[PDB]
Amino acid sequence: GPNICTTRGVSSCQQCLAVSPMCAWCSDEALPLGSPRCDLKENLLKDNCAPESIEFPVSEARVLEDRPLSDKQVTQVSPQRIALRLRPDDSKNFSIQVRQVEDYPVDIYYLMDLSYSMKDDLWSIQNLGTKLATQMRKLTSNLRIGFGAFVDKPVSPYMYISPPEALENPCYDMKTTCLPMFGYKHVLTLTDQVTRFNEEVKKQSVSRNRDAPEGGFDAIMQATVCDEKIGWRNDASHLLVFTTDAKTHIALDGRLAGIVQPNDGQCHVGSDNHYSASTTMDYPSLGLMTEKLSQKNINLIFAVTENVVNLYQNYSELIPGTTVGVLSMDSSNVLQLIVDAYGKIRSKVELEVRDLPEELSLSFNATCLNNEVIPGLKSCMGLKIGDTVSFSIEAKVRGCPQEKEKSFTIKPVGFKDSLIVQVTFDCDCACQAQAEPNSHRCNNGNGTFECGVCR
Amino acid sequence: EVQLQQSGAELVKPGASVKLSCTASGFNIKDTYVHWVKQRPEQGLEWIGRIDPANGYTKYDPKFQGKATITADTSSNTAYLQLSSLTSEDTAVYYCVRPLYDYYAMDYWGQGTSVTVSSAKTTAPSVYPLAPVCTTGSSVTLGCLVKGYFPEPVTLTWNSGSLSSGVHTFPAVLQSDLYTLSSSVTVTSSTWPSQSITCNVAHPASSTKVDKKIEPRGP
Amino acid sequence: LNLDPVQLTFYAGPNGSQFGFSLDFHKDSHGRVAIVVGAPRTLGPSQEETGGVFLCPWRAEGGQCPSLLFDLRDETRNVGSQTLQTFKARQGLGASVVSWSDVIVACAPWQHWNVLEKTEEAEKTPVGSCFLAQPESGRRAEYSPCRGNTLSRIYVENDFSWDKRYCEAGFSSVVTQAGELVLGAPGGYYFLGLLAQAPVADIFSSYRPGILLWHVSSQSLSFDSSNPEYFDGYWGYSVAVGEFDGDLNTTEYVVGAPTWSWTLGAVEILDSYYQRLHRLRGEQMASYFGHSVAVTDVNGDGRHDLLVGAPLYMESRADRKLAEVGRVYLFLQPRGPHALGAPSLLLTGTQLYGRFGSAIAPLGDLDRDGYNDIAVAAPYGGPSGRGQVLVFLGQSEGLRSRPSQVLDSPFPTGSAFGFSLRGAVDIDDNGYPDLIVGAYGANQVAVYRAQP
Amino acid sequence: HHLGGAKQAGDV
Amino acid sequence: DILMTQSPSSMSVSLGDTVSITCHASQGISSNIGWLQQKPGKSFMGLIYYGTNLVDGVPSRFSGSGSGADYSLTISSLDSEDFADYYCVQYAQLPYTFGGGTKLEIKRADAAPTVSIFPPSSEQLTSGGASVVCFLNNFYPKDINVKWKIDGSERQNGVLNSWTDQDSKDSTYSMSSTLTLTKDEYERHNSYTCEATHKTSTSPIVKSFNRNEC
Ligand SMILES: *[C@@H]1O[C@H](CO)[C@@H](O[C@@H]2O[C@H](CO)[C@@H](O[C@@H]3O[C@H](CO[C@H]4O[C@H](CO[C@@H]5O[C@H](CO)[C@@H](O)[C@H](O)[C@@H]5O)[C@@H](O)[C@H](O[C@@H]5O[C@H](CO)[C@@H](O)[C@H](O)[C@@H]5O)[C@@H]4O)[C@@H](O)[C@H](O[C@H]4O[C@H](CO)[C@@H](O)[C@H](O)[C@@H]4O)[C@@H]3O)[C@H](O)[C@H]2NC(C)=O)[C@H](O)[C@H]1NC(C)=O
Ligand SMILES: *[C@@H]1O[C@H](CO)[C@@H](O[C@@H]2O[C@H](CO)[C@@H](O[C@H]3O[C@H](CO[C@@H]4O[C@H](CO)[C@@H](O)[C@H](O)[C@@H]4O)[C@@H](O)[C@H](O[C@@H]4O[C@H](CO)[C@@H](O)[C@H](O)[C@@H]4O)[C@@H]3O)[C@H](O)[C@H]2NC(C)=O)[C@H](O)[C@H]1NC(C)=O
Ligand SMILES: *[C@@H]1O[C@H](CO)[C@@H](O)[C@H](O)[C@H]1NC(C)=O
Ligand SMILES: [Ca+2]
Ligand SMILES: [Ca+2]
Ligand SMILES: [Ca+2]
Ligand SMILES: [Ca+2]
Ligand SMILES: [Ca+2]
Ligand SMILES: [Ca+2]
Ligand SMILES: [Mg+2]
Repeated sequence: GPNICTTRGVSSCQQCLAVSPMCAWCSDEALPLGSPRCDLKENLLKDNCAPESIEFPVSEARVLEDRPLSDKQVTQVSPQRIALRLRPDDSKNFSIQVRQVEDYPVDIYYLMDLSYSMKDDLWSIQNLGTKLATQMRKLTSNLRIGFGAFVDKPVSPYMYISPPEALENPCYDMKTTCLPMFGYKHVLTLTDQVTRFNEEVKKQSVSRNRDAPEGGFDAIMQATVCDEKIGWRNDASHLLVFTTDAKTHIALDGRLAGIVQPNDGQCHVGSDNHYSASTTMDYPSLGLMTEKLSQKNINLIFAVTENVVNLYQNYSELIPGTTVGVLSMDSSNVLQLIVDAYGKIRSKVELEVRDLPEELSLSFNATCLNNEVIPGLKSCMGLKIGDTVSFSIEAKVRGCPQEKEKSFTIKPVGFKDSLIVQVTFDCDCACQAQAEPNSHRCNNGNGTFECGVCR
Repeated sequence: EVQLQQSGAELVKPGASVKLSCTASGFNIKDTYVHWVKQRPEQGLEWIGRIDPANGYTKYDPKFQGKATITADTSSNTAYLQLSSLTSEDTAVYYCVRPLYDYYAMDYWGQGTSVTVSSAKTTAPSVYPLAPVCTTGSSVTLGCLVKGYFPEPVTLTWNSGSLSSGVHTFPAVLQSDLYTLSSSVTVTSSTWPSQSITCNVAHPASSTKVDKKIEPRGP
Repeated sequence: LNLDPVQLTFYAGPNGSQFGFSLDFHKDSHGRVAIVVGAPRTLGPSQEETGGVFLCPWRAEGGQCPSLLFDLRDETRNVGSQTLQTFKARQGLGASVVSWSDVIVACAPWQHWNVLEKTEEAEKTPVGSCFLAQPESGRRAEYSPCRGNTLSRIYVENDFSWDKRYCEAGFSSVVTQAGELVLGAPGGYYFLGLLAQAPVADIFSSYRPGILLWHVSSQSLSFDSSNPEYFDGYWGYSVAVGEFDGDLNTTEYVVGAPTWSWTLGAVEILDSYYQRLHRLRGEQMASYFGHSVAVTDVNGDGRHDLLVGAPLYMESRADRKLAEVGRVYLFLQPRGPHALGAPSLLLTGTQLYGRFGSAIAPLGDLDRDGYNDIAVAAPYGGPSGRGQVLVFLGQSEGLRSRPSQVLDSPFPTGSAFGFSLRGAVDIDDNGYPDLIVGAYGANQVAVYRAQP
Repeated sequence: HHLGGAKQAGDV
Repeated sequence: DILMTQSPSSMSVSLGDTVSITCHASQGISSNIGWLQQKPGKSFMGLIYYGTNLVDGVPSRFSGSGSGADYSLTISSLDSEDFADYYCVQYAQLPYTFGGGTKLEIKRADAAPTVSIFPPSSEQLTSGGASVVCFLNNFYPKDINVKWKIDGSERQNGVLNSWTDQDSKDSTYSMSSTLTLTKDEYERHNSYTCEATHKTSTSPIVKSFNRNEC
C-alpha cells in the first residue's frame, strides 16, 4: 500500500529526491494538509496537485561534441564529449562508436646481398627496396623501414687475402674497384623517413668474395636478435626481407675457415654496426634461426632470384611461416607477399576507464562485427581497417556526492581518441532558488519558506 | 724403372725441318715437366725449353724461340722437339730430361738423339795403305787413310779383326762436307813384312767393303 | 655396456690449444700403445697459433704429454724464376691426426701457400699440408698434394678447372692397412672437394726439406667435375675405408660430402680409382648428412657395414614443429653384388641442439659376445647440454635402438665432449677394447676402460 | 673451358 | 742469364783420390743446382739435386756442398767408373744454364810420342792427290803441337788433325796429322817433315823423308 517516498521523514524537497529516483515533490500551496508532498508523480496528480508545481528531475545525457567517424585530424571515437546529469542513486545510458581508421604499424627491415654476383642484380634490389618503401607507405602511414647489407665472413678462404691491395679492393686483380669485404653491416635503423631510406639504398655498391655461397644467415640471425639496433617495435608487424642470387652458407660450413664455435643466437653488432663475431662464430642452423624468429615474432621473406627459388622454397618448408618471392627487375611478386601479410592483420577495441569517481559505477554492452549484443562485455576483436563497433555504457551514481561536478574518460586501448563524460549531480529542486529568506508564515524561530513548507 | 726412350739418329738437309721424339717407359709423360737440351762438342750444353704435358704449356730460351717447338701427346706417352729452318748450328745431340722429385730439377735423361745437318751426298771412301819410308828399329808402324766419305760411320779393322792390339783408329774429321779418318797399327819388326797386314774398311751407306794389304815401298 | 664411467683418466693440453680436437691410438714397434692428440690452436714458439701434436703414454693417472716436434718455420724458395712460399700461421696443425704402423700423420688443413712471379701470383690460399713423423727414429716428412705453381690468370683463362688452391688437404684423413694415406680435401676443385692418396713409404722416400714442390709418382687424386650437383659439396669433409665390392684385393673409400646437391648432402662409396660404386643421399637439407662416416661389421656376418651421421637433422614433432637433434643412419651390407639399400636402422638424438651423430667410432667388440659395437657422440647433448657419448651394441639384427650405456661429460659447458672419438684398441692390455673421448673446448681428453 | 672441370662456381 | 763457370776444365787424378769440382754462378742461386755425369760415349745420369741431395741409386762417395753463388761436387775415393765428364746446372732462373764441364782424366808418368811419317801411297798419287800422314802415338800428357815443313818452309793450310781419347790400356794419348796438297805441288818438292813439340823435350822430335829416295 504505502510507498517509500511517503513513508520516510521527508521534511523537504531535497530529502524527497534523495530517497529514490521515482519520488516527486508537490509545491502547490492549494494542496490540503492530509495529502503527502513526497510521493509518486502519479499519486500527486491524482491528488489534485498542480502539474506546474510538481518537482520531478529526469536524468539526461546530452552530446556536446559529435564529430563523425573518419573515412578515406582522424576521428575514431564518436561522440567525443557527453554531459550526464544524474539525480541521487539514479543511472543513465549512452552510446559510443569506435572505428579502426589509422593504418596498422609495420616494420620492414631489408637485407641486401652486396656480393659481386649481385652486380647485375644491384638495380633490382634498389628498385625492390625503394618500391617496398614507397608502395607500403601508400598502404600504411605507420610504416617503418630500414636496411642492412651482407657479403660473407671476411676470412680466408672466403676472402681474397693477396696481394695486400686486395684487402681494401677485392676487385684489384680485375683492374677495377669494389668495396672491402664485410660480414653484416647494419646501415639504417627502422625509420619513417622514406625519402632518406631510398637515397641510402641507391648509394649501395657491391664488394667481392671467392665462394658462391654467402653469409646472409649470419645477417638474418643478427637482424632478428639485435632488438635495439634494428629498432623493431613491440606492437608492430615485423617483416624481414632477405635478398640474394646464390646459395647460402649453413651451420658447420665455417669449419672450412677454421671456425668451429657454434652460433650462440645472441646480438654481436654494437658500436661500429658490423657483426663482430663474423670471423669467430659459425653460421647459424635452421633450427636456431627458427627459434629466434619465433621468439622475436619476425616473419622472414626470402626475395631471391629465379635460379635459387627452389632452394629457398625448400629451406622455407624447414622454417615454418617463411615465404618466398622472386627477386627480378619487377617488384610485384615480393610486394604481393607484404600486401598479403598486411591483409591478415587484425585488431581489437578494448575500452578502459580513467578518472572514474568512487561514487560512479559503469556497466557495458558490446555490439561487435557479429551484430549481436554481448552484455557485460567492453571489448571486440578481429577488426580490419575501416570496421566499426559500438558500445552502450550505463553510469550509476551512489547517493549524492558533495562535489557536484566530476568528469571521467572512456578510451580504447592503443587509441589516441576518447570519450570525455562530464557528470553533473542534480540533488536540489528548482524551487530552492526561490527560497524567500524571511519566514512570514512560520514566525516561531524557524526561518525561510521553500517549496511550500515550514521547517 | 723410369726410362726416356728417344728416337734414332737423323740425317737432314739445311733449310728443312726435323721432329725428334721421347717416349716414356715405366711412367706417364704427364707426371712431370719434360725438357729438351742440346749438346755440341765445342759449345757444350744448352737448354732449349720445356713442356708441361698435362696442359701443353711451354717455356723456351729466347735463343731458340721460333726455331724450336716442343709438343707432347699423352695418348702415346711421348714428348716431341721440332726444329725448323735447319742450319749447321743445329748439328748436335739432343736430350729429353725430367726431374726425379724436385719439380724444377734435371735428373733423368734419355739416351740422346744425334742430328746431322748436311747437303752432302752419299760418297764411298777412297782407302790408301800407308807403308813406312825406306833404317829399321825393333818396332814398325803401318797405317790406313780413309778419305772423302759421307755419311759416318765407317768400320775399320786390321786382319779382319785379328789384329786389335797396338791400334789407334782416330775419330773422323770433316773437311769440305766429306769425312776423313785414319788408323795406325804397330807391331814388332820381325812381324812385318814377313806376315801379311791388311786394312779392312766398310762403309754401309755406300754398300762398300774394301781391303788394302800394306806393301813395302819398292825401288 | 661395460665402460667404467667412474675411474676416468684425463690428459690435458695448454689453455686455448684445442687439445683433443682430434686423436688416435698409436702402437710402437714393441707393441706399447700410446695416444696421439691433435691441438690445432697450440701457440708455436713465437706466440703465434700454429697448432701442435702431443704423444701421450698410457698412465692410469694421466696428466700432461710431450709435444711431438714439427717444423713451424715458414719457407721460401726462389726457383724457376718463381717464388714459392709456405705460411704456417693459423694452419691448424693437428686438426686431424692418424696413426699407421710406426708412423703418425698430423695434418694442417689451413696451411697457406702462394707462388709469386714478377707482378703476378697464384693467390695466397689454404692448400693444407700433412706432417709425417716416425717417433722411434725421428724421421720427418711432409705431403702437400694441392700446392701448385700456376698463376691466377691461367685459372681464369681455363674457367677454374683443376683448381686445387683451396683444398685444405688433411681436413680428414685415414690410412689403409697396406699403408696408403688418403686425405680429404673439401675445398678441392673450387669447393667441390677431392681425395688425395699416396703410400706412406713413398711420401717419406720422395720428401726432402726446402724443395716445397715435388713429385710423389705413386699418388692418385680424384677428378674435377662440371656437374652443379657437386658444387660446394665439400666432398672429403669426412673419409673412411672398407671392403664393399667383395674383392679382398681391392680397397674401397667412403667419402662424406655433407652439402652435396644444394645441401641435401651425400656419402659415396668408391673404388681405389675413384669410380663411384654407390651413393647414399641425405634425407633432409642442411642436416649435414656425411659430417661423420664410420665403417664396421655390426651384425657379425663378416661384411663391413656403413654408418653416417647427420648431426643437424631436424626431427618432426607435434603441431608441425621441427627440432634439431641429429641423426645416425645404419646401412648393412647385403650378400653378393647387390647395392646398399635403404637404412636398416635410424638412431635419432633426443636433446635439442645436441648434434647426435657428430662423431661415430667403431669400438670393436666391447663386451666380447661376437658382435662389434659403436659409440655415437652428441657433443651438446644431455639435459644440461654439456655433452654425451652413447654406446650401441651390435647384434644379428644390426644395432639395438636403445643405447647399452650413456657417458655424460665430466667437463664444463662448452667442452664439445665427444666431438672426437676413438675405440677398438686395448690400451691397458686387459683383453677389452677401450674408448678415448676428446673435449677440445676444455683442452682435454678422457679415457674410458672396458671392464669384465 | 668447356665441360671437364670448367665452371662458374665462384661469386659471379 | 745466369753464367755458370765450372773449374777446373780438366784434372789428372788417380784411383782412390778425393777430388772437388767447383761451380761459380754469376749470382746467388740458393742451392738450386744440379750435378750431372757423362761417361765416355754414354748419356747423362743425374748425381745431385738441390745442392746436396743424391739422386736415387747414386753411390755415397758423391757429395754436394756450397751456398750463395759457389758450389762443389766432391768424389771421395775415385772409382774407375768415375773417370767421366761432370757438369753443373742451375735452375734458379729460366733459362736454365749449364757449366762448361770438368773432365776427370787418369794421371800417369810422362811419355814421349813415337812419331811416324808416311808419304802419299802410289794409289793416291796415281789418282791425282797427295796426303802426307804423321802419327804421334802413345804420349802423355795430352797437350802436343805438330808443325809441317816442305823443304824447310812451314806449311799451315791443308792440315787436318785428329786426337784419340785416353787409351784404356796405358792411359796415353795419340794424334794423327794429315797434310793434303795437290800432286802437282807435291812433286815440286823434295823434303817433307813433321815436327812434334811436347813437354817431354825442349827440342822437337823431327821425322822426314826425301821424295823418291830408295
Ligand atoms: C544491455 O542489454 C540488455 C539486454 O537488452 C539490457 O537489459 C535491460 O536492462 C533493463 C534495466 O537496465 C531492464 O529493465 C527492467 O525490466 C524489468 C522487466 O523485465 C522483464 O520483462 C522484459 C519485457 O517483457 C518481455 O519481453 C520479452 C521480449 O519482448 C518476452 O520474452 C517476454 O514474454 C515479455 O513480454 C523482459 O525482456 C525481461 O528480460 C528478461 O529478464 C529476466 C530476468 O532477469 C531474464 O531471466 C531473461 O533472460 C531476460 O533478460 C524481463 O522478463 C522491470 O521489472 C524493471 O523495472 C524495475 O526496475 C526499474 C529500475 O531498474 C524500476 O524503474 C521499476 O519501477 C521496477 O522496479 C526494469 O525496467 C530490461 O528488462 C533489460 N532487458 C533485457 C532484454 O534483458 C541492458 O539495459 C543493457 N545495458 C546497457 C548498459 O545498455
Ligand atoms: C627442392 O625439393 C624438391 C622436393 O624434394 C626437390 O625435387 C625432388 O628432387 C628429387 C631428387 O632428390 C626427385 O627425386 C625423384 O625424381 C624422379 C622421379 O620422378 C618424379 O615423379 C614425381 C611424381 O611425384 C614428379 O614430381 C617428378 O616430376 C618426377 O616425374 C627421378 O629422377 C628420381 O629417381 C630416382 O633417383 C634416385 C636418385 O635421386 C635413385 O636412387 C633412384 O634409383 C631413382 O633413379 C627420384 O625418384 C624428385 O623428382 C623431385 N621432386 C619434385 C616434386 O620435383 C628439389 O630438387 C629441391 N631443390 C633444391 C634446389 O634443393
Ligand atoms: C537506455 O535506457 C533508456 C531509458 O531511459 C531506454 O529508453 C533505452 O532504450 C536504453 N538503451 C539500451 C541500449 O539499453
Ligand atoms: Ca647475379
Ligand atoms: Ca661466399
Ligand atoms: Ca674390395
Ligand atoms: Ca655386416
Ligand atoms: Ca658386442
Ligand atoms: Ca682394456
Ligand atoms: Mg654472391
